Amino acid sequence: DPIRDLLIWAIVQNRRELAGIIWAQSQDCIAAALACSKILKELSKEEEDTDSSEEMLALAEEYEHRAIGVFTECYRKDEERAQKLLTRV
Amino acid sequence: FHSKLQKVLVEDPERPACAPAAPRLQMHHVAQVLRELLGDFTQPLYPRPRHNDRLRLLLPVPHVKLNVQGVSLRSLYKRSSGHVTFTMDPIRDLLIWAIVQNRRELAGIIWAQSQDCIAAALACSKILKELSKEEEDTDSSEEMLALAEEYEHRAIGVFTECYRKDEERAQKLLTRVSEAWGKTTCLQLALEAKDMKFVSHGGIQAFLTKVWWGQLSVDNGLWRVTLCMLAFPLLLTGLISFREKRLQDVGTPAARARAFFTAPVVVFHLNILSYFAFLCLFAYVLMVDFQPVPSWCECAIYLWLFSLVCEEMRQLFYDPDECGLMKKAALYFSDFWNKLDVGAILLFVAGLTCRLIPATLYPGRVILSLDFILFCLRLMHIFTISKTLGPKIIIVKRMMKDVFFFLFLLAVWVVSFGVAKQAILIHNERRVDWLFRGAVYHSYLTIFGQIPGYIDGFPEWLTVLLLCLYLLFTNILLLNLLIAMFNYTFQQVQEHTDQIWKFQRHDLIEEYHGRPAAPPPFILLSHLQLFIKRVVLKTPAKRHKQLKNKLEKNEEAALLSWEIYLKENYLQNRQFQQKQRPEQKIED
Amino acid sequence: RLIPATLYPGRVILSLDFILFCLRLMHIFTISKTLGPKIIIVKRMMKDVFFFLFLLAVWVVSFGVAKQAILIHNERRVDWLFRGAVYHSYLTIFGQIPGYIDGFPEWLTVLLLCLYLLFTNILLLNLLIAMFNYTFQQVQEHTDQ
Ligand SMILES: [Ca+2]
Repeated sequence: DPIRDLLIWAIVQNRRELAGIIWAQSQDCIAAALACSKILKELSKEEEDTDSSEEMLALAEEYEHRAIGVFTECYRKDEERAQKLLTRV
Repeated sequence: FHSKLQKVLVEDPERPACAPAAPRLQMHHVAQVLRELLGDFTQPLYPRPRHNDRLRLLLPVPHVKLNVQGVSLRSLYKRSSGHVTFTMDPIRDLLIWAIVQNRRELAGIIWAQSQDCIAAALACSKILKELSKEEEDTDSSEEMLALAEEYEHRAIGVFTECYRKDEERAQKLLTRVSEAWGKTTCLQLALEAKDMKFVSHGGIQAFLTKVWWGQLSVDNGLWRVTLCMLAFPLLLTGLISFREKRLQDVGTPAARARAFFTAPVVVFHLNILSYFAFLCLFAYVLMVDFQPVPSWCECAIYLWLFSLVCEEMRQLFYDPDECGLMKKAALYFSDFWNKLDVGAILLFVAGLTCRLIPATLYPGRVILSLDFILFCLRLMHIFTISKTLGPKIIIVKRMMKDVFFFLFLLAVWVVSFGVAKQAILIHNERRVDWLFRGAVYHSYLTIFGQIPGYIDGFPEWLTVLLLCLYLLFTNILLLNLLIAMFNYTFQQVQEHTDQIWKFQRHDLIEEYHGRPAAPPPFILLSHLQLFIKRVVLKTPAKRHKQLKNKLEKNEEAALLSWEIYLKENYLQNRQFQQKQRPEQKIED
Repeated sequence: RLIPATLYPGRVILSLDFILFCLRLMHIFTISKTLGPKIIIVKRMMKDVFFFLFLLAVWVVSFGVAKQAILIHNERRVDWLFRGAVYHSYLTIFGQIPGYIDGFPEWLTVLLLCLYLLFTNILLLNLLIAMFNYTFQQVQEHTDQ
């Protein structure tokens, strides 16, 4: 599938628009955002050390905001399948 | 600034030139008004003597026929000394003129076309912070401090854009001498500007990390360098390898030893070793060798004590300049640590003299024992190395410097303990008071709480209940002061104690780096090389150990054009951000 | 203990291992609703002051040596057998100086021993509140995370 790997390609490249633009049509709604957040936080903790680390940490925790938003709207509806969602393989 | 100019013009005028006080505006007056705002910098563009003679150019002087006074090139005089078209460069001095005058626009307007991109901003920041700390005291000090730290923001911005491109020349940038700014390697001037954010901009971390390790690359751990240095042939085994071994530069074990010993980190752990070893040796020689005659252990402890005296000796001559020996050395030694440095030697000398005096044969040992506590202070004074304990050690340094007067408050207040408890019995001012108990001085307390009741076999308990309650009150009035003074600088320190850490690290290393690589066991070679060489010269002229480099003309121009180009890149980006904040939107 | 040289010291050595298990005692007790988050807080603070631990321990080494500077050391002597200086068990100087054999200057340096203890409260107890007071905001609601 293209989108799952294109998010991986775009996230390590550190932009605003492209990541969300690609995600807007992601088949895997929840796990891709979590994977992008993890990769991006690791890149934060590796090495930039000035002028970018805090901004792209804010972008990471924005991906956590957005994962919380999608989990909110999937807990709006269909609670049963909502809890079985949390074992996505 | 204008008041300072009037003062400097009235400090060194002459009588006949102009009546009230106005002989001329020369390099002298600007030179002093700068030297009161700087340290060891250079005097610009015309020293006094014959090669660049500006001595008597305030009265008529003899003409060419003597060829010794004036210009000695033109035989005509036109009531003027001439006109040099370009002094050195206009912008560097026009920033200096504008900054002391306290405006927003003009300083940046002039800087936008500065040839010297980085050093001029640092110099302006330093001068402006000194003017802040001198005297305005209301309505301006904080605003122009904000302007100063804005110049630090802007220096960080230009350093950002020069670390965007050409990393190699970017790190070699940080030794900018310019041959016109009082070189300062572009860092001594920077560190004199006190660098709130400047000393933590990434590239400077790489810089101070690669200069902290001389001939010592990556893949070395804090726990693993101790094994490398302690186990001496072990470095040649399959342990951590260096670029010398990687490039096969280790052709001789002697070469390996020379490369290792000259590493800066080696001398630090060496003085960590030798100082505690000398403390243990002092204990050993006090403990057994209580012989006034010079014995083996007596001379052994004399050796390293004399070596430490020689090191503090050398630091004391290096402290002042070539002319003022007493003044600035005493100014630096007015600090409590340096005063204790003097005291550690003076008390030892006094104790030795007292011990040689038959009156105090026995008290001499007790007096000499007290000097060890001073060395205990150096123990945690020098231990600014640990990654997590080190910043806390800077914190304890500053807090004890702050509560240096709470120390005396506590000590003087306690004087009302022994006197208050001893008010029951009659004093002995001209009596047999001394010999076994009297009241104060040093050793035989048996009232530690162990009152000697062994001879024994509504009212009376509560004032001695209130002795311990008054101790609880001591916890009230005094332990409160500790947390109180700590809780004034309690915010965002965990992340911004790194700035203070790096700053005292560099301040310490700037003068502690000029220490020989020869270990104390092998200090006799350096002694025979330099200490007997001293006497033939009035002033020691050894090569000064610094990280500065001499710049050639072609590399100077090739760099300077590059900083100018990246400065243009920074300026256009700057405009892009000045579009962004909503203030421009609202006035638009 | 099986070695005949340390038949008796083996029991003393084995007794020390119990303190390590004492650590697991409060390491595993992360269950209580209100004490549990505070136990995570104590876990992180002790992990942080793991080096203050060694600072405090090494600094104290200047207590017994400083008090014992009056008398001559015994490095190759009969030093051990009943008192010598350091290791484990027979302290009778808990403040109970054995004066039972007994029957302007001299009080204040041993006044300053307790004053120096107050100074220990100065240099060191400050570190506790100091390191705690760096993560002191909005924890009560965000220590749940
Ligand atoms: Ca001092």
